[PDB]
Amino acid sequence: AHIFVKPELVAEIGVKQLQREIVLPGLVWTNPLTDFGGSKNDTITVRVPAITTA
Amino acid sequence: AHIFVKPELVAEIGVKQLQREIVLPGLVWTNPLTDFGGSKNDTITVRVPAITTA
Repeated sequence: AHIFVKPELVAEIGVKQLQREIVLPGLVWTNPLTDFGGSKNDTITVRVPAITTA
Repeated sequence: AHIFVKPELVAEIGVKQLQREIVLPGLVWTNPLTDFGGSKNDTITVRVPAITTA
């Protein structure tokens, strides 16, 4: 019988271990505050503007 | 009365911790001997010449 020496080939075709989709980071108000250095206790105060009545 | 939300502002004005002036290094015999590497025990011997009596 004919006998041949062949390379066991390996391919990546797009089969990935199943892990959940990432949605929440895009849906949440992300990084409106950045200058967290140069702020006491890593805390940035957020000011909520005043409301007046007529 | 009215109340406002303001930041604490940290400023540099030129107030410094007072330190003395360095004067001693320029007044002391510095480096008449240099090749401490290349001598046993990091030591260079200095030879003081002989004095004779009559």
